Amino acid sequence: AALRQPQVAELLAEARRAFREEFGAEPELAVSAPGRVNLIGEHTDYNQGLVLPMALELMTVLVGSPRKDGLVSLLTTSEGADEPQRLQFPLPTAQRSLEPGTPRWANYVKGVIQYYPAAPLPGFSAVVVSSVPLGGGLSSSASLEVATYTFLQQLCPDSGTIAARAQVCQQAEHSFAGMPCGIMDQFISLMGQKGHALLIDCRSLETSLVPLSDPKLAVLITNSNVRHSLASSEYPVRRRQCEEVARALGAASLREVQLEELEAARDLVSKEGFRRARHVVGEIRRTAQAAAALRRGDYRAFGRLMVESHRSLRDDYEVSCPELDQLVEAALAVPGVYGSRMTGGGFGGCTVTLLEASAAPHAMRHIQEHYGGTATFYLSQAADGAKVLCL
Amino acid sequence: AALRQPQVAELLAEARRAFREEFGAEPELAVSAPGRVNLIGEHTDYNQGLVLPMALELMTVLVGSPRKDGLVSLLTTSEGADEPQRLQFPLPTAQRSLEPGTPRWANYVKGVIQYYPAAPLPGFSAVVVSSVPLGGGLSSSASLEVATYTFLQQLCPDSGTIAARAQVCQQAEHSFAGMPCGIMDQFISLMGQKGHALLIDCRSLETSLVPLSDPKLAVLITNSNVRHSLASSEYPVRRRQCEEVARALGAASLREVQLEELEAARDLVSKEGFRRARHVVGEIRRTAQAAAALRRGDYRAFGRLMVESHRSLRDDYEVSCPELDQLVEAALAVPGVYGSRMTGGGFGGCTVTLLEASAAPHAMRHIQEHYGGTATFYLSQAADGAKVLCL
Ligand SMILES: O=C1CCCC2=C1[C@H](c1[nH]ncc1Cl)N=C(Nc1nc3ccccc3o1)N2
Ligand SMILES: O=C1CCCC2=C1[C@H](c1[nH]ncc1Cl)N=C(Nc1nc3ccccc3o1)N2
Ligand SMILES: OC[C@H]1O[C@H](O)[C@H](O)[C@@H](O)[C@H]1O
Ligand SMILES: OC[C@H]1O[C@H](O)[C@H](O)[C@@H](O)[C@H]1O
Ligand code: NA
Ligand code: NA
Repeated sequence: AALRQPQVAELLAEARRAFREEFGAEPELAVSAPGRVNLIGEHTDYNQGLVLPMALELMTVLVGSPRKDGLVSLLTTSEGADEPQRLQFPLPTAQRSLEPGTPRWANYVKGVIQYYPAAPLPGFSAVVVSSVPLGGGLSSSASLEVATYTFLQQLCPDSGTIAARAQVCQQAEHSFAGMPCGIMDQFISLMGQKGHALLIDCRSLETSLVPLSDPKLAVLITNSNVRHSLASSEYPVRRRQCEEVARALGAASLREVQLEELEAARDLVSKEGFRRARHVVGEIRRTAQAAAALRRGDYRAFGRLMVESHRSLRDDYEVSCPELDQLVEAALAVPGVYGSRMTGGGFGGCTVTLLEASAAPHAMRHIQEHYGGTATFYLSQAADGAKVLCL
Repeated sequence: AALRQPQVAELLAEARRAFREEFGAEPELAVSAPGRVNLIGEHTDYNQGLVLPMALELMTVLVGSPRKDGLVSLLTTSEGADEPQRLQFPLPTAQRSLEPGTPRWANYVKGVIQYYPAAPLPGFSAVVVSSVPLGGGLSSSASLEVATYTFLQQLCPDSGTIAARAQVCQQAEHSFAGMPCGIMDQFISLMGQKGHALLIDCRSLETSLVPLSDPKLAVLITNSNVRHSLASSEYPVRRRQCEEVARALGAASLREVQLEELEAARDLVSKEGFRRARHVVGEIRRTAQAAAALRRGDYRAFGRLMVESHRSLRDDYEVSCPELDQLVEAALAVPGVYGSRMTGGGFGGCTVTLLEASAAPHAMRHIQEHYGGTATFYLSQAADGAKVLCL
């Protein structure tokens, strides 16, 4: 049995109740921003690569009102979130910028306020609710950053592009959460359309909408319900390793390298740098091919490319873990499954599986029964991006 | 020189004021939908071809409220909307549907009601305001259709994708305006983003958002302020010729016919038929080449393709007119202009001109001086598509 995904009207109702209770009046404003699953194109976004994510119906909802006093007052019901559930801080000023602190969850909101490009931004009271499982690799943090950005636009309209908004949320993640992410998770939370995955070119920031609206195809998300500590620590190590191979080959990024130059340059780089760069160069090519394949309705070829994405992440990039590998092999053993692999950063989180709609009940019975741990499952249709909810 | 383009805040305040006066109270709901200019890819959309439009900062805004009485009550403030500018009608039933009638402007709204796919749709009171010049060839009608659709979604949510919404609006234009249009104008009004052109594959309905992020480059729109009576009568005639020469070549559409194949099948079709298909088949190739030139940043190559497109429309497709031709030749004579061409259906309306921002003032003086009639100008940037506006 797959996990009932609370609809937007439900998260919003919980967010109003906690707000009405907390601040003594109805919130004036509200927004939603989703999480995301990457179908293929892992560890390519900070390498100016290609990724193929879709937005989920798992989302973050902000409700709030402007204040007159220049303070920010937050409450989150998110029961994963670190204590306290409440936090207040002053707006940043010419005299004093905000700094990351405790609790961790509020760093995502502080960062987006700090880099919000439009002025004058008023103080606000807000409640944050989320159905995105925290640390589960479905971009909880990007959903919060983008929900915050969308809210701030209701207080104080911005004048730039949708990429610029993604880059603000990215800057918040870099400076306030110490996590040097690529643009994928912010971009998909912002640009997602119902019935479509997004081919994102992280060099040009061109995006292509790729239909998934075929009723006999299902995308299954399996949460391992594990997050090894490597998760936080090893991400910035892989990024600097890639940047060092590009610099050693005289390339602005690995986007500009192909496997043949890399083969030929292999004595300019560590054995390990070589293997990371070979994952990225291949995964860029796989994502381009997967996108054409999906557009063609060729799921088996999409499925092959997903499994080769997994192997490359497990062996060359080394960002899988026993739990993800076990979930992937288990899913591949099931008839009707085109392919399976880890999605997001790795070291835990979720696999994504493409399978026959009709094969999905058997798939969950098998994977759960064939998992050492306790899996969770989401049956996911491609959702819209961030939007305003008119209260 | 350039006509001022009201911002959404100012259109809302005008619409609220008209709504308060007309219906006795503040409206509850608001939406906006933009007009468009086609950069290249003219008369290809109904040939399952490629188009490269951008949304404009010219837009239509509906404000309104649900009713209990199953009546629709409309008022428009739009400059040359035909009389009456206010009317009331009951919602359609399965028993009886709406029909196109007087006035012409309300036909766009009636059509979208009739074909709106979700139920139950309540009655409503709405005011319609627009900065898109009625019949100026910037898709005033698509902006009204998409604004109406977006407004009905606030009364009664739909559950299809964005593409289906464009098709409902297309069907309203076919049945209620008698205009057998392609998908371009509805698609761009829905899916436009600030700082992006939209590459639409009208065969697959795949779309790519292509960034316009060179502030040295500008797009000048020149309204001829002329509409010949050919524009009504002659559009369905060109569409019919395209269909005949496709059947006559045993192809599903002219999208399936390569230029070199067409050029060697001169004897299968009428000389006229042949010239129509040569425009269409060539324009599909020019559109792909123009996208690649945008992505490369080659605005000189983009400009030359714009001029080939104009010549093709003028001589092969015969949908230009003396005023458009004078305005194009006038623009190309100005230093800093990469290219110029008629945009939209033809037989009047606007040219689009790609130029150095710094040259726009000289262009507007040279073009007006060298134009037999009275030119209007817009310097529009790529705008956002259809939105909800929270009152
Ligand atoms: O500490 C880390 C490192 C890994 C990434 C990470 C956090 C962290 C977190 N995980 N569990 C408890 C907490 Cl606090 N918050 C989020 N996302 C997050 N999305 C949220 C949405 C609403 C409210 C709180 C949220 O936190 N994401
Ligand atoms: O009669 C034709 C044939 C060509 C297409 C065409 C019309 C026609 C129109 N042109 N001039 C006066 C009027 Cl009434 N209305 C619109 N668009 C239109 N967009 C509108 C937006 C808001 C209000 C009225 C509108 O009408 N478009
Ligand atoms: O593809 C791996 C993925 O990992 C994390 O989720 C980052 O937030 C993204 O930017 C991306 O790098
Ligand atoms: O490209 C010419 C253009 O003409 C009209 O404006 C139609 O609305 C569009 O569908 C398209 O066919
Ligand atoms: Na188990
Ligand atoms: Na003149």
